[PDB]
Amino acid sequence: LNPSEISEIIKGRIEKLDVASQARNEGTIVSVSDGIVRIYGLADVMYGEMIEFPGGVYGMALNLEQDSVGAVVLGEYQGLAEGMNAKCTGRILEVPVGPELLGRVVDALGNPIDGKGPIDAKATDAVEKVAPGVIWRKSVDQPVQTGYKSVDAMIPVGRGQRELIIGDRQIGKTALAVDAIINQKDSGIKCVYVAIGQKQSTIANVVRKLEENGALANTIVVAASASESAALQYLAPYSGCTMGEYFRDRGEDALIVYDDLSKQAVAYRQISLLLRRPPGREAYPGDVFYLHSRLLERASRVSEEYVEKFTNGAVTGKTGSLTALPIIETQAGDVSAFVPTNVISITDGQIFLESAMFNSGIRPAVNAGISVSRVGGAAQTKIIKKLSGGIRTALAQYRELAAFAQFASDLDEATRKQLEHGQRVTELMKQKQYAPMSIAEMSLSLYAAERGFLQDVEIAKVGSFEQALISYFQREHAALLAKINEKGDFNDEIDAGIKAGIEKFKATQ
Amino acid sequence: EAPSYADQAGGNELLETGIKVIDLVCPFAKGGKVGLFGGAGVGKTVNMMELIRNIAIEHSGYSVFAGVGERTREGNDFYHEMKDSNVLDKVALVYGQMNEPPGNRLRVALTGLTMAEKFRDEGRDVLLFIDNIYRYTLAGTEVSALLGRMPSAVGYQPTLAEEMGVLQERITSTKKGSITSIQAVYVPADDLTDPSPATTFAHLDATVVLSRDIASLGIYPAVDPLDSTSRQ
Amino acid sequence: EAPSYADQAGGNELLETGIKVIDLVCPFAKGGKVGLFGGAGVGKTVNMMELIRNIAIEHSGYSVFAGVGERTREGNDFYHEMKDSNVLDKVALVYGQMNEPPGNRLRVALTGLTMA
Amino acid sequence: GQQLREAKAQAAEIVEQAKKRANQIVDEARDQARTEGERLKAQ
Amino acid sequence: GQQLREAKAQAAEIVEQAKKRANQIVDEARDQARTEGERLKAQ
Ligand SMILES: Nc1ncnc2c1ncn2[C@@H]1O[C@H](COP(=O)(O)OP(=O)(O)OP(=O)(O)O)[C@@H](O)[C@H]1O
Ligand SMILES: Nc1ncnc2c1ncn2[C@@H]1O[C@H](COP(=O)(O)OP(=O)(O)O)[C@@H](O)[C@H]1O
Ligand SMILES: Nc1ncnc2c1ncn2[C@@H]1O[C@H](COP(=O)(O)OP(=O)(O)O)[C@@H](O)[C@H]1O
Ligand SMILES: [Mg+2]
Repeated sequence: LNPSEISEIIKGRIEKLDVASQARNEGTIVSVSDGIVRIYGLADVMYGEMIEFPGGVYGMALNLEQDSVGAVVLGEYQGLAEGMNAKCTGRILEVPVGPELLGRVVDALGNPIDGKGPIDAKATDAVEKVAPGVIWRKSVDQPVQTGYKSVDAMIPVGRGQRELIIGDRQIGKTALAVDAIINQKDSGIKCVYVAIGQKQSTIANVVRKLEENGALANTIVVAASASESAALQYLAPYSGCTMGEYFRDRGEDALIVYDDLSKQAVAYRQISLLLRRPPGREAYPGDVFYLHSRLLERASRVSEEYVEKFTNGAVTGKTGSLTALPIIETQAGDVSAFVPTNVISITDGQIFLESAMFNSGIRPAVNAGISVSRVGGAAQTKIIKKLSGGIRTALAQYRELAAFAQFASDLDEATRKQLEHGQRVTELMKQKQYAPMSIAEMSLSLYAAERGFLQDVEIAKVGSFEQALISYFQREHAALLAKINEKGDFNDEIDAGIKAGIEKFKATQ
Repeated sequence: EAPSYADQAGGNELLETGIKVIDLVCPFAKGGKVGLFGGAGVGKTVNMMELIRNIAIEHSGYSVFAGVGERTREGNDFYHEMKDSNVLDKVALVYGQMNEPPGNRLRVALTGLTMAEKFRDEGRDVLLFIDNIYRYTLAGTEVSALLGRMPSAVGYQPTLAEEMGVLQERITSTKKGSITSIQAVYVPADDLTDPSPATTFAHLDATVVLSRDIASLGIYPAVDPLDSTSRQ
Repeated sequence: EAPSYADQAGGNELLETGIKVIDLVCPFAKGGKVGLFGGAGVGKTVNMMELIRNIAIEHSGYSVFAGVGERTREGNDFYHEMKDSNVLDKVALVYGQMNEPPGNRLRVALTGLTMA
Repeated sequence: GQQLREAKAQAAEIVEQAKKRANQIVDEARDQARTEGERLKAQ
Repeated sequence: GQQLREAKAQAAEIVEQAKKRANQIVDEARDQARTEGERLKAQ
C-alpha cells in the first residue's frame, strides 16, 4: 500500500521553488477588536483586497482612510495581536472555481473541510461582481423540475429564474431545496448548496443524504456554520455564486440554494453595527436591500452572444443560466416584515409554506392561494402545462369548503361535487420526502385528477391508487412513459394511450 | 433648477385609462402626476405596463422610460416587447437597476428627466414613466453616513424632503409643453406612515394605493378605493 | 473551537433516559439539546436528579451542572437535595451567582462545558 | 347459479392480478437491493 | 357479494405481504454491504 519512492515528491517541490526576492507592501497591526483590525501603513492596498497576516489568516480591506486601513478578518481573529505584520497580496478577494469542486465540501474561501485532499482547481475568480446588463439577457423558457407534484404543476421554476422559499421554522424548506438538488443528478444542471448559519451536524446530515441518493458528485457544498465569524457567513453566498457563475459563463446550466439569506442579513447587521454604522428598521443597515440584490441579480439567463464574447469564440450557439432558490425564515407567518418584503421585491415569485397545513399532515405544505411564479407556463413542458389547468381551481374551491365537511350531507349537488373534487386534489398533492417523480408519473397523476378518474375512489385510498397506477404503467406501458419522458410532448396518440391504460386499470385491477 | 411659478400650466382635461377603479375613484389628467403606491409583490409593475398599453392608444408623441433600482430581466422583457411590436422608435430607455453601485441608482432618474425636459422644451407632449422612485431615495440612504451626516428618524438621510423636492419639481408641465408622468412608489414593510411614501404623497396629482389584503382576496388590480384620491 | 465537519459522529442515535413519557413522546438525541419549560413546584429538580442518576448508573456517564445566574438560596437547597438523594458524586457543580458582575455569568457555561 | 359462477371466476381473476403485482414489486426490490449494494461497495 | 368482498380483502393482504418481503430484501442487502465495508476498512 505505501512504497517509499512515492514520497520523493518533496524533491520535485524543491526543484520548483523560486528563492528570488520579491517586493512586498507591508504594514503593522495597531488594534484588534471584535473581528476588526486597524493597520498602519500598506500604502498600495486596494479596496476589497486580501491582506495576509501570520498563521495563514486573511482579511479584507474595507476602510482606506488617509492614515489607517480598517480590515475585516476572514476567519478567527483571536490569534491576532498588536505589532504583527500585514502584507498586501495584489489580489481582490477570490475563490477557486472549476469542475474540480464538484463532490467537495469547502468553507467560504474554498479551502476543503471534508478531509478528501487538496482541490486541484486551475482557475480563480472574484467574489464581488456586477451582474451582466439588460442587453445580455434572454427570456426564460427551459424547465427545472423539482420532482414535487404541487411545485411542478402549480409554481414552475425555469432556468435562470429566482424562486424564493419562505415560511416558518421546521416546516420543510431545506427538504424542498435538497430534493430539488437531488432531482438534477441526470438532467445536466450542476448544483451549489450554500449553508449559512446552520449547525454542523445538520450540514453533515445533508451531505450524507446527498451521497445516499447519488447526487453528491453533481454538487459543490459551501459551508459557513453557526460558530464561524460573521464575515464568512456574510461572504459565503457570493463565493458559491461565483462557483455557479463558472458554469453560467461557459454555456452550461447551474442551480444554487442559499438555505438561509435571513442569517446572512443577521451577520451583515452584526458587522455593520460593530463598525458603528447608523441603522434603520429592525436595526438593519440602510444598504441591506443592496446586500440581497447584488447577489440574486447574478442568477440570470444570458444570451448566446454573451457566451460567445466570454469564451472568445470557443462556445458557439449556447445559452447559459444560473437558477437560484433563496430561503427566508419568517416569525409566526409575518410575511410583511422588512427582510421578507425586501426579498419578495427582488425574486420572480415565491413558494409559501404554511405551518397549519404542515401540522395537519399535508406534508409538502404549499399554500396555493399566495404562491406564484412570474415565468409560469413559458418554462413548463407541454403535457404538464396542459394537465395542470384544473389543479389550482380545485384547491381554490377547497379553501373555504374544507371547514364544511362536518355538515356537507345537507348541501346542493354542485357544492358537494366541488368539495369532493377539492378533497381528491388535496389528497393527490401529498408526497413523501426523498421520492421524486418523473414527467410521466406526474402526468399520470394529473390526468387521473383532471379527467375524472378519481370520482368513485374514496379519500383514504387516493394516493395508494396513485402508486398502483404508476406500477401498472411501469409494467404494461413502459414505452409510453419513455415517450413522455423525452421532452414532455402531448398529442392525441399519448392522450388515447393514457386514457386506455387508465380505463383498463380501472376495469381489471 | 425647477421651472418658475410664472411658467406653471394649469389644466384638468381628463385622460381615460380603460381601468374601472382608476376611472371611477381617482381619475387622471393630461399633464398630470400619478403615484402607484404599494408594498412588495402587490402589482405596481403590472399596473404600470397596463397603463403604458392603454395610454399609448390616444397618444402620438414620445415617451421616456426610466428604470431606477428594479429588475434587469424586466428591462430586457420591455425592450424586446417594444422591439417586436415596432413601438421602440418613439420611446427612450434609461436603466440603472438593482445590480448597480448606488451612485448610478442615485443619479439615473435625473438623466431620464433631462431627456424628458428636452422633449418638453421643444414644445411637445411627452410621457415619463419611472418604475421605482423609492429607489432614488434609498440610494441617498446608502451614502448618507459616508458623507458625514447625522441620521434622521428611522435611519433616513436628513435632507430627504429637499432631495424629493429638487427631483419632483422638474417633472411638471410648463407653458411650452406638457409632461404626463406615471411613477411606481414602494412602501417599506407595508407601512404607509414610513417617511419616504409620506413625503412622496404631496408631490402628486393622483394617488393610487394598492393593498395586500385586497390582493389576498383575489381582486386585481388591488386598489383600495377608500385610500385612493385625486384632485380631478 | 467547535468540533469540525469531519469530527461529527453521524446518524441520529437516541439517548435512552429510562423515563417512559420522554422516551415515547419527545425522544432525546445523543448530542441533542432539550428546552425545558414550566414554572416552579412541578418537579423540575426531581427530573434533573433522575436524569443524573440514570445516566450515571445505567450508561456509565457523568453530569455537569452550570448555574447561570444562580440564586444563592436555591443553590444551597439544590446541593443539600443532591446530598440527600445520593446523586452528588455523579455531577460536577459550577455556579455563577446573581450578585456577581456579568462576565462571571457570561463565562460560567463555558467553564461547565469545558469540564463536560 | 349462473351469476354465482361468474362471481367465483371474477374472484379468482382478482387474486391472480394481486399475485402479478406482488411478483413485480419483489422484482423491483431485488434490482434496488443490487444497485444499493454496489453503491455501498463503491463508497 | 360476500365472495367479491373476500377476494378484494385477500388481494390487499397479498400486496402487503410482498411489500414486507421488499423491505426485508433491501434492508438485508444494505446491512450485508455495510458489514463487508467495515471488514475491508479494518483489514
Ligand atoms: N414531504 C415530507 N413528508 C414528510 N416529512 C417531511 C417532508 N418534508 C419535510 N419533512 C420533515 O419535516 C421536518 C422539517 O423539515 P426541514 O428540516 O427541511 O425544515 P426547515 O424548515 O428547513 O427547518 P430548519 O429550521 O432546520 O431550516 C423534518 O424532520 C423532515 O423529515
Ligand atoms: N392584474 C393582475 N392579475 C393577476 N395577477 C396579478 C395582477 N397584478 C399582479 N399580479 C400578481 O402579483 C405579482 C406581482 O406583481 P408586480 O407588478 O410584479 O408587483 P410589484 O411591482 O408590486 O412588485 C404578479 O407577478 C402576479 O403574480
Ligand atoms: N417524581 C415525583 N414524585 C412525587 N412527587 C414529586 C415528584 N417530583 C416532584 N414532586 C413534588 O413536586 C414538588 C416540587 O418539586 P421540585 O422539583 O422541588 O420543584 P422546584 O425545584 O421547582 O421547587 C416536590 O416537593 C414534590 O412533592
Ligand atoms: Mg415591480
